[PDB]
This record gives sequence, structure tokens and C-alpha cells, in this order.
Amino acid sequence: AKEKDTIRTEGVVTEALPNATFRVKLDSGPEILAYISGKMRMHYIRILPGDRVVVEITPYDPTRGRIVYRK
Amino acid sequence: IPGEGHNLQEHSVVLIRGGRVKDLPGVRYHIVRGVYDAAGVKDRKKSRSKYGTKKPKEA
RNA sequence: CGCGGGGUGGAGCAGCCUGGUAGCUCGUCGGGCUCAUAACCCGAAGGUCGUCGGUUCAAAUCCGGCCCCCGCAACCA
RNA sequence: AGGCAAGGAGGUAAAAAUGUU
RNA sequence: CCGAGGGUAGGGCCCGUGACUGGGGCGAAGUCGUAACAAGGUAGCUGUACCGGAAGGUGCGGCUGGAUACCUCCUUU
RNA sequence: UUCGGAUUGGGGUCUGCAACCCGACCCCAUGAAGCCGGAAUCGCUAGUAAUCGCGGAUCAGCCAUGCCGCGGUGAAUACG
RNA sequence: AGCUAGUUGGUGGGGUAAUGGCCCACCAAGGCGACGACGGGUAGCCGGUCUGAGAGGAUGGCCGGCCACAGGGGCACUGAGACACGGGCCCCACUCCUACGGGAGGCAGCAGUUAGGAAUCUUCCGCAAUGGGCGCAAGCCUGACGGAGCGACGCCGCUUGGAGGAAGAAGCCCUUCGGGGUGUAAACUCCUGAACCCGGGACGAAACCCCCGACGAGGGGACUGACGGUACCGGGGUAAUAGCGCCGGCCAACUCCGUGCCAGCAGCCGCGGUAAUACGGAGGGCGCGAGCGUUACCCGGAUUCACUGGGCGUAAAGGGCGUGUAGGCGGCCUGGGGCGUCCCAUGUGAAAGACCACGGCUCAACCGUGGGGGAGCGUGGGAUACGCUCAGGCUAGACGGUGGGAGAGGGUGGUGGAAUUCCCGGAGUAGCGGUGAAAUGCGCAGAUACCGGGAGGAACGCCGAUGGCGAAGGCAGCCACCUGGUCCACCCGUGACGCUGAGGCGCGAAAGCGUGGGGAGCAAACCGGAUUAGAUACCCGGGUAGUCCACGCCCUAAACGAUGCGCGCUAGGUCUCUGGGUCUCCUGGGGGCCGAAGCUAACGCGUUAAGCGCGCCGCCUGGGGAGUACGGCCGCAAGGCUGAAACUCAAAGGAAUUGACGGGGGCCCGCACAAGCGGUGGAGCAUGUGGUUUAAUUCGAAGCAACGCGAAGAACCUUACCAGGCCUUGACAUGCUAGGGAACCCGGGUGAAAGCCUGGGGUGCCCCGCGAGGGGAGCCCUAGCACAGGUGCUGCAUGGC
Ligand SMILES: [Mg+2]
Ligand SMILES: [Mg+2]
Ligand SMILES: [Mg+2]
Ligand SMILES: [Mg+2]
Ligand SMILES: [Mg+2]
Ligand SMILES: [Mg+2]
Ligand SMILES: [Mg+2]
Ligand SMILES: [Mg+2]
Ligand SMILES: [Mg+2]
Ligand SMILES: [Mg+2]
Ligand SMILES: [Mg+2]
Ligand SMILES: [Mg+2]
Ligand SMILES: [Mg+2]
Ligand SMILES: [Mg+2]
Ligand SMILES: [Mg+2]
Ligand SMILES: [Mg+2]
Ligand SMILES: [Mg+2]
Ligand SMILES: [Mg+2]
Ligand SMILES: [Mg+2]
Ligand SMILES: [Mg+2]
Ligand SMILES: [Mg+2]
Ligand SMILES: [Mg+2]
Ligand SMILES: [Mg+2]
Ligand SMILES: [Mg+2]
Ligand SMILES: [Mg+2]
Ligand SMILES: [Mg+2]
Ligand SMILES: [Mg+2]
Ligand SMILES: [Mg+2]
Ligand SMILES: [Mg+2]
Ligand SMILES: [Mg+2]
Ligand SMILES: [Mg+2]
Ligand SMILES: [Mg+2]
Ligand SMILES: [Mg+2]
Ligand SMILES: [Mg+2]
Ligand SMILES: [Mg+2]
Ligand SMILES: [Mg+2]
Ligand SMILES: [Mg+2]
Ligand SMILES: [Mg+2]
Ligand SMILES: [Mg+2]
Ligand SMILES: [Mg+2]
Ligand SMILES: [Mg+2]
Ligand SMILES: [Mg+2]
Repeated sequence: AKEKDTIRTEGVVTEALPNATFRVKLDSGPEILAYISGKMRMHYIRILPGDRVVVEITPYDPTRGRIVYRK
Repeated sequence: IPGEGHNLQEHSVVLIRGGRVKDLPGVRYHIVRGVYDAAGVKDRKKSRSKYGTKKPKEA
């Protein structure tokens, strides 16, 4: 089925954490745990604090996200 | 919770069947789709007894 | 403008006090060194040594005028 | 005196940090 | 009289919670540093002592699960 | 400086439709810097380095002092 | 880790059906305990059941036995028998009624309600059978029981058809577009006839009862079914439920789309970040089948707690060693006993189950009959090889004597020089010290260096070792004293005295702590300097504790041979120390090295085993958590010993190998440095580039291996860049629709050219026709098209080079 409820909202990176997990403050409002894309990791695209990435968000829990796009 | 997208919420009644999941830390327990407020996965058609999904009624 | 301690390569400072010696530190240009950025390490300039004339055998170095600069007197009124 | 050495000697510089693909 | 049990002090265990506090496992791109692994750039490890953000560091002693030869000069074959 | 040739002015000559940007070349004048070059650093062990000139290709012409090729003169020093 | 005060024994008495600390009075002072008492937890126990090759391991559902309890607790009474489930009294708790004084209850009986919970049944019929109780008996009870009901809850049995029937229908999927699969599956034809109806329809039930017979034995008779109008049999009679898991490896079975480290799957390995054999679907397949999976729990596999059957040098693991108690274990001979041990006989090991046979229910399940076995335990008889035990003996073990020896063994008492440092004397002058460099530092108050004397404290150079000693930690000046161990010769003496060793006692580097001394050097902490992005470090200079001793404590360790001790056996050689010999070579006792057999994961080990054995002890059972916690003991404290789990991870680990690397080593090379000649960097210019500028300064080349390079020829061309003007199937290719004109040149205007507009010479070919005229080829133009074109982007998509 792939539930396409996936919330494609932008956020500027507040903070860096390990394993490429990042508190990113959103255009939407909150700062929530959002970890990297696999794609980005593969491509070695270094997320650094102060960047407008696209944090994909689950409707089950927005408090965790997933970074999609390169800054 | 397995499946493809839970109907579950916050104060709904659920069933555990146990069993470790390797990736996830400290989780030793599968919620089992079918019974209670853990309703089944819509449009499973193959592996569905593991998932509380009753038959696709045929014509 | 009183007072009195100074302006040092370009920047911050030593040497001023026992007078002959300009030093360090930072930077700029070459070069090394690397995969490089180095750091580094080499060198290359660059000081009216705030100045003026005075001393001496010799002056940043010693007395002064200054241009000052920082000041602090310029307060009790 | 050489042959092969045995044994004690004091030198073999001191650094050295980083990694966008 | 014996006597279940009750009461009153005192402990014991055990459950519940419990302000307070210790607090460990893992984690690709956390932060500081680079300890260790090559003599890892001061051999390391070690037991203990004190100290330090921290890895640790030093001291005393032990160990080898440690690496190591190449020139010159004196005594002697 | 009769070393040394930059730069510039003037006149030309040739090739090409055309040399101003942007050619080569000739002539005459001009005659700058430079007195063997810091720390560095490259080349080379034999007809070699060094020096000296010629030819070629591309090409109308040539900015070629390049590249490729050829020959002439002809070293030094290698302990290690 | 100690427990016990009726607690252990006794006299008397009570009590009991009966013994007894069951209880009481009194005396005695035991009794138990590491061969695990007491305490805490867990738990009804067994026959069994499951598993398992077995030994075991788990478990104790139902059915059988025993036990214990009937809300919790306590007590008696009656009785053959209870400490009495549907009996009593009392208290407590709870529910119920109350005219508040009080009474009544007990489903852990069936059944059911409720609660808890993942989860568990009918408020069933019947006394017919069996049993039970009462009764002369009739009979009466009987939720014991017999049955039915519910649940795929389990096991077994069957049905969802069978036969035919395409080189192969469709539907659906794949495709290499040929084809293949689904699949003889279907449809269809033939036959059966689960279901369902009609007909009959029970065994189980012959006793107890009556009468003959004595109310006996024996004989005749009759009544008596919940199941159930079920089982079944006869006749008829319809093709009439298929599902679930999986499909990467283990592990049986593969493809397509969807998805693209997301959604997801997972039991582990792990799969997924664009054709996923692993995710979602589809088909296809495989496994089972009225089931199939999942989860829990248990065994197995797991020889992963190891008796059969693991180990301990490095992997987890040898205790730090000594002595030593319990315990375990014990040389040779000769006999007695006969406990262990073995055998036979027999008793017991209930039934059910397990096992084998046969029988019955249409099979099987299930049940029956028969049989055997069965570990263990008793009893009687024996056996004496071994173990035990008692006796006698023996010298191979062990211990001892005599003769010696090596020795840093340990303590006590002294003493010897070298050195340092400190003081004084001398003489001396300008620095010394220090480092990769320097600085702090000390020194003209005269240091550093040098002599002379003294003060003291510490350690002991050379011998010195791969050496010796010790049980180990450890131990070195020298002397003496006391004193431990040890080793050999002689085999003289004892006659198994032995080996180990839980505990226990004893020792125990170094640091550390206490009291007091001592204090030269060194030297944590500390202060300095430097070094450094920082320096709490290396380095240097001071410096307190401490190092040193005495007493006392601490007791750890890479307390290492990372190897417990003991004894026996099993090729050597070689050096080494130390003893005796008949002394170039034998024979003992140590220390090393290399190696037979063998062992081991390899490394290695290898008469000094890690080999073959045996004895005994100490540990180990994934890592991390963690030597931590909690408790306990010790300690003046520091901390030690003892020693977990929760959790968490599919590793942690060893050994070797290939590499790779090393601010590791050696050998070797090169114009790589040296040796030499000449340059370059400096001057100008010639050029290429980096930058900046520009409308654009074409794009690329990047340390060597980019830079007189691609550019081996940029005025235009080149030319890819920019301004302007213009063109469009287009400069070029192979076609189409076609429409006219069409081979072709000669011009004119505009314009920087390109181009645009435009005139006019100008059609022959193949041809058919007398001619008018018509078509097609070559060839060219216009409109749309197939298409061109792109030095346009990707050399981490590439080929070539
Ligand atoms: Mg979305
Ligand atoms: Mg180190
Ligand atoms: Mg009595
Ligand atoms: Mg209890
Ligand atoms: Mg229990
Ligand atoms: Mg029973
Ligand atoms: Mg009761
Ligand atoms: Mg009850
Ligand atoms: Mg009685
Ligand atoms: Mg009763
Ligand atoms: Mg419930
Ligand atoms: Mg009834
Ligand atoms: Mg009656
Ligand atoms: Mg009744
Ligand atoms: Mg029954
Ligand atoms: Mg699945
Ligand atoms: Mg799978
Ligand atoms: Mg699948
Ligand atoms: Mg064993
Ligand atoms: Mg093993
Ligand atoms: Mg180990
Ligand atoms: Mg003994
Ligand atoms: Mg014996
Ligand atoms: Mg039996
Ligand atoms: Mg003196
Ligand atoms: Mg020894
Ligand atoms: Mg004798
Ligand atoms: Mg004798
Ligand atoms: Mg004897
Ligand atoms: Mg002390
Ligand atoms: Mg004290
Ligand atoms: Mg000192
Ligand atoms: Mg310091
Ligand atoms: Mg020091
Ligand atoms: Mg030792
Ligand atoms: Mg021992
Ligand atoms: Mg061998
Ligand atoms: Mg060996
Ligand atoms: Mg072994
Ligand atoms: Mg410890
Ligand atoms: Mg403790
Ligand atoms: Mg290794």
C-alpha cells in the first residue's frame, strides 16, 4: 500500500548529534529528532548545523523525522 | 507492531505475543494484529494470519 | 597647554637604567616541507629607534625644545 | 703486525596538527 | 494451668511506593583530546599511591604478552 | 663600454581580401635593466654535459627563442 | 555457620488402642552440625508423563496410591475409625437478615454466576449398568458413576469424487513474442453415491424378586434402559467445505511488477539507499491438510555442568606459596573375616501406562486378555579375584643413621671501601648546571671544577652468568654466630610411617597505614621553567610524603614457567652448575637449549612434558556488566577477600596467514645525495599558467606524472567565446506526403558580409503520339513530417588511446 501520509516539511538544523541524528528547527514549528537519509550518507553529503534540510515526518509521531534532501 | 501501518493509538487495548526484534533495543515483544483494538492489516493477501486479516472475500 | 613616562622596522613591544650592541613577537614576499593547509624551518626586506641639537671618542641609549601620545593633575571653591 | 673479533665507550637530530565529497 | 489470638515495646525479613541518589549497555557524522595498536612517536602491561576535564600521568616494585643494530675511541685475542 | 640588446619614433619590404587590435622582415635613430643573481633548486657518468649552428614538420605568412631531428667542438668528477 | 532449652537423656506419673519429650514434675547436661544442622526460597509426593541412543533432564495435567486442607486459625466431642468438607464450639475476616439485643452462612461437590485472567464447558438426562450406604426385603437415596451437550482442545478415522478427457479452451501470468505455464486441471461424457429421507433397530440385563429344591447347591419364570429411535443393517438418494505457512542460507520452493535503508520482514545470518530469488502484491512453486502457523514452557541438538563425555601454558579458567586437620586415595607377600562386590534361589517391585503377542469396537485410536521384563530393596545360601578389615611378614615408597658437599637461604651482631651530599680548611675564577634547543636554578657573600679532613645516611661496582639458593615472595660488600632446607656416597637402621589437601595456622614484592627514630641520594604530590593550538606530561630544576630501620598492621600482583602438587613410564644429543666414581668417561641431583614418539587450535611442549597414566585438590562454563553491587568477614583507614544478577550485545577471544601499514631493522639500487661542470631563482624579453579585467578573454590539463601542455602554426579561417545581422529538414545523411517548377548558368537591388528580395537566359534524358499534349528518371524549390545537428553536460557509466 505504502501509506504516503509522509510530511515533507523543511527545517534549518539547530544541532548535531551522533549517527547523523539532528535536532532541526522547522519552518513548520517544532525541533524534533530527525535522523539522516541513507542516500545522503551514501553520497557523503555532510549535514552541518545551520542548514535548510527537508525533514520528512510520520503522522504516528512527528517528534521523530527523517532528513531527505541536501540542505 | 508489525504490519504496514497501525490503527493503534494511545489508550486502546492490545495483545502481546513476545519474541525479540533484533534491530530494536529492549523490545522483546510483538504486538499481535487481530485481537482487541489491534485490528488487522488492510490489503495483506499473503501472510495474513500472522496479521489478523480475514479473507479477501471472492466472487 | 601644567606634569612625566613613552612613540622602534609595517603592528605590538624589548633595549632607555651601566651610553657603543637595534632585539623579540606578530605580519608580508620568496622558498623549503607535504596530498595539501599547515605548523614547522629557512631566508628576504624593514626601523628619521617620535623627533630637533646637545654631549661624548661614541648616542634609541644622556640633557633639553618640541610634535606629540597616553595620560594626571586643572582639585576644596 | 695483521686476522676475526670479545668487552666498555657516545652518537644515531625534535617534531608530527588536520581532512567535504 | 494449658491455650488461638489480641495488645505494648524491640528487631528480623518481604512486597508496594519512595523525595534523594548511584547508574550501565549499545549507538555510522556528537563534543575535547589521542591514551592504546607499529619503539603509536615517553615500550606497554601490571599492583598499589597521589594527582588531573578525560583518556590518564608520575612514583616504587614486578613482568616480558617489549622493540633493539650501526659508526668512532680505550683494554684484550 | 664597439659589452648588451630591451623599448620607442620614423621610413619601408613581403605574404595574404586584409597585418589597427594582432605578422614576419629590412633600414636608420633610440640604447633601458643587467657587472654571473638570496634561501633554494634542476640538469647531467662519454662523445655526455657545455657551447655552436643547420634542417624539418605544421605552414600563405608567421609571432618558433617552441618541438622533433642532425651534426661540429668537446669537457669535468664519481672517495663514497 | 553454628543451631537447640522440652532442647537431649533419665526416674516416676499423666495421656494414648499402643511406644515415645506426646505431655508434666524433678535430676542429669547433653543432642544435632560443613558426610550441610538451623535460616531463606521453591515444591504436595509418587506410579508415572514428556523427552532422550542411553545415562540423564524436565515434569507430576487426567487415571491409580498416599498425604494435607476444607474462608483463616484453634480445639475437642461423638464414635471402630475424625481432630471430622455439605457435624459442633470459640476467635478473626467477609457476606446476609435485624424490632440493633443478636443470629445465619462457606461451591477447593456437580452445574453455573462473577472476578481475575490469554484461557477452560451444560444452572443436561438417568438410577438402566457398575459401585456406595441403609434396610429381611421390596425399595429408598447416590451431580460416586453411566451418559449426552459445548470446544478441531488433543489423538485417530473419513468426506470435499473417481474414470476418461488437447501436443493442450478460455481466464490470468510470463515472454526471448517463436512460445511456455497454470494443467488433464477444467468444461464436457460415463460411474459412484458423503450428505439426506423412508423401513427395521439393539448389545449392554440378569441378577436382586417369586416358586420347586432345606430360605443351600441346583431348576424354571418374570420385571427391569439415561444413552436413543442413537449405533447399526436394508432400500432409496444429490458431485457435494479448502485452508494456512512458506518460498536468500539453514530449509523443500522462483519469477514479475510495485517499493527504493522508505514502507517493511526477521528465528539467526541479515535483506532493503532503482531490473531486491529476502519488503507489498501477482502468478508459479513447496510443505502440510480440516487443519496449518505463531507464541509460551520443556527436553533435545547442547559432550554448552561433560558419570557414559569436557577443560585449565596463550582462548574462560592453577589458588601466591608452605605446613596441616577432616575427608579422599594407597606398595609387595601370606592367611583369616566376608562389610563393599558377584552369583543363585526366593520374597517384593500393585493395577493402569511403557513392551511383545492375540482378541473386540467396520480399521485405528481406544479397550480387553495373556506373557515377559523392570532398576532398586529384603531374606537364605554361597564365591573370595579386587576394595575394606583384622593378624603375620617383606624392603622397591617414605623416613632415619654414618661420611661429606654446594650454596646472594633466613636472622642477629659487627665491620670495608668507592660514590654522593653536607660542613670546615686550602687553592682557585666566571661561570657551572642543563638541553633537541633553552630557560628557571645555583655562583663574586667566590660557585663549578681540584686537593685535605670530617659528618653521616643509604646502597653494595668488578666477580656476575645463559650461574647458585629458596616453597614462594625473594636473596648478592665482607666477617662471625645461631639456624632452615637440600644433595650425594654407604645401603647400615625403621617397616608403608605414604600422596594430596576443604577448612585452619604460617609466610608473603612493592606501594600503603600507625607509633617512634632516621634522613645522603632519589623522589609522587607540589612550586618552578620550558615544550605545546592546550601540558594537569614526556625534558630540566628544586622539593614533601615515602623510600631506610624498629615494633605493629596491611596481603595485593604479569605473587609468571601466564603451566597445582605427587609418583611411575616413554629416543637422543648438547652446554651448564653441583656431588660420588674404577677421573679422556660413567653415575646421581639441579639449570638451559635443540629435538624421537606422542600431544596440541597452532605457537609450541617435549625425562625440568603441555606425552602416556593414576592419585588428590583448586578453579572454568559467552563478552560486557564487574571483580562492581548487596550481604558477610578481616582491616586503624586505604581496601581486600567472598562473589552476583537485572540489563545488554553476536560477538569478546586465541593461534597462525595473506596483505597492508609502521615517526621498526638490514641488504641492495638510481645522477638520489656526495664528487663535478653548467645552469634556473635575480635583468629584459619569448612564451604557457594562476589570478584579475573584460562583451568575451574558448574549453580542458593540477605534486612528481598541470604549466614552450592538448594548440605540430589563433590576423580572417582556425574557433569551440562575445556583439551584430541573418537562416531554418536546416552546412551534411538516408527517406515521406506531395505540389508546381525542375539539369544548368548569367545578372540586379540592399548589405560589413552572410543573407533576403528579384529578373532572365534554361531544360535536354526515357519516351508514346501525325500533332496538341502526358507521365516517370536524374536534378533542383516550398510546406508539414521521419529526421538531422550539438566542440552540449557527465572520463566516479565507458571503449579506444
Ligand atoms: Mg509524502
Ligand atoms: Mg606511548
Ligand atoms: Mg514415662
Ligand atoms: Mg515462607
Ligand atoms: Mg505451591
Ligand atoms: Mg488422584
Ligand atoms: Mg478452615
Ligand atoms: Mg474459596
Ligand atoms: Mg472415643
Ligand atoms: Mg464429614
Ligand atoms: Mg476478564
Ligand atoms: Mg433432575
Ligand atoms: Mg419404606
Ligand atoms: Mg436427593
Ligand atoms: Mg463424567
Ligand atoms: Mg513473511
Ligand atoms: Mg526468508
Ligand atoms: Mg515475497
Ligand atoms: Mg569427563
Ligand atoms: Mg570445551
Ligand atoms: Mg587468560
Ligand atoms: Mg589423612
Ligand atoms: Mg590395599
Ligand atoms: Mg504393572
Ligand atoms: Mg668552601
Ligand atoms: Mg631451585
Ligand atoms: Mg636396609
Ligand atoms: Mg628390620
Ligand atoms: Mg605392619
Ligand atoms: Mg612508616
Ligand atoms: Mg601520622
Ligand atoms: Mg635531586
Ligand atoms: Mg609543569
Ligand atoms: Mg622531575
Ligand atoms: Mg620470580
Ligand atoms: Mg598446594
Ligand atoms: Mg613428530
Ligand atoms: Mg623443544
Ligand atoms: Mg592443553
Ligand atoms: Mg582489586
Ligand atoms: Mg562491602
Ligand atoms: Mg596474533
